[PDB]
Amino acid sequence: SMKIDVVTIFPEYLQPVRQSLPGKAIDAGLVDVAVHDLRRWTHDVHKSVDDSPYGGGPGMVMKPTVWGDALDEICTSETLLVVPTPAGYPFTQETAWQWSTEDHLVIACGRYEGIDQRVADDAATRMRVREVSIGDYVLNGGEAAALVIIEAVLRLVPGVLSLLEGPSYTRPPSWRGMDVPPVLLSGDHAKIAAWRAEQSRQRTIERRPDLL
Amino acid sequence: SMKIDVVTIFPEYLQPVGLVDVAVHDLRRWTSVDDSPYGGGPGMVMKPTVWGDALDEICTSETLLVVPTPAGYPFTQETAWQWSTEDHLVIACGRYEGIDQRVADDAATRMRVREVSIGDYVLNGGEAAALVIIEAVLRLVPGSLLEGPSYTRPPSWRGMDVPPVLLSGDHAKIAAWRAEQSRQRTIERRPDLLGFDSP
Ligand SMILES: Nc1cc(-c2ccc3ccn(Cc4ccccc4)c3c2)n[nH]1
Ligand SMILES: Nc1cc(-c2ccc3ccn(Cc4ccccc4)c3c2)n[nH]1
Repeated sequence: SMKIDVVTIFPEYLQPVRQSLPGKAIDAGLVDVAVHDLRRWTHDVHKSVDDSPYGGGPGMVMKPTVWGDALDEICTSETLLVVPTPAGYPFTQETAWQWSTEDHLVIACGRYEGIDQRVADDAATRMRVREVSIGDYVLNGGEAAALVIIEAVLRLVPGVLSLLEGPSYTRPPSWRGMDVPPVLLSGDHAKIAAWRAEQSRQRTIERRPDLL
Repeated sequence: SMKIDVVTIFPEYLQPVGLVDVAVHDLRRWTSVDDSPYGGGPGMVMKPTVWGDALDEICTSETLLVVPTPAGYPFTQETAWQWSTEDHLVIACGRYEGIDQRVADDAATRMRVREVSIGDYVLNGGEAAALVIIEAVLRLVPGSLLEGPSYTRPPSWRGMDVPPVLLSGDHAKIAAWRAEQSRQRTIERRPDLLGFDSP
């Protein structure tokens, strides 16, 4: 049973998430994903969510007063507050496993140059906060990261949704001049397992030497 | 100018997307897309036949074929820069337990192919990875260390003050403080970026 609240100035970005959820899991109360427009918590007629960076520099910074009100409303002391950021700790499968048993995730999606640091710092005085990066590339905001996190976590929640894996094959046995490796059709399952293990080792050496 | 084609059995997932055109194609237009794995194992594999026909129609020899997969080479910022000057990206999104390896092998006889991972976690398919790749690449289209903390008004909030140096207007002191913050953050969160052991 997990509640996920996502806060964003682009609520439509998260439409695929609510789409990918099977009715049975929602009906069984296993998962609830809610998306909130950050501008609900703006103070002014111009619905401002950003402002110039102290110390100067390019880009804009999201306002702490707006974010503070939104998180005040949405979070509780039991919330795990997830803040995507290119400067975050790495989000890995181990993280996804850990978060998969949480009762309440709140994902705060930044835009522009990010969120005033006091927002996370204030939140961390009364709840668990996790600033996380999903990889070593730069996005325009947290929304695509939220999609990735939500998918990786929820597929580990029952019934809701190391070396590298080697190549996989299915029918037909021959296609465009390329045969499925004969060992796979051999019925020697010890040999198949060893062949797969060796494929995995080779692929890891070639693609991800860092894992070795 | 860049053209991106995305191929998927879930075209609706790609909807979160003049110098660039992006098109989404339903793989099923070229047909059941999956079958049991040769050699055994859980799950299903996407059949090469349907993929071959789709890519035949969509790709040229100039195409960079991008295939998200947990077993891929890492997609990094360097990759994003490299791909930002390409004329034509085609992103083949798999589902189930992935795509028959022969699809990428066949394609590689005609075009450049890149199997890539966007990070060390497992998705249910290639669609979310396509969204990530598209965003990271397109923000670089013509037309290190971790980022430190940023602040904006008010200078005091809930009794939390903006670091006084940022209000001082001294560029050199500000540049120095931000460098220190970034180095401190990199050591703590990403020690690997500075050549140290991971936690
Ligand atoms: N792994 C990962 C995470 C992000 C991410 C997350 C949230 C935000 C909010 C704004 N931006 C844009 C930005 C560009 C440069 C410097 C700071 C912020 C974000 C990027 N990118 N890559
Ligand atoms: N970095 C990254 C990439 C992917 C990814 C990409 C395409 C597919 C197609 C099916 N799956 C699910 C799958 C689970 C296990 C083994 C193989 C495939 C995919 C995952 N996840 N994480």
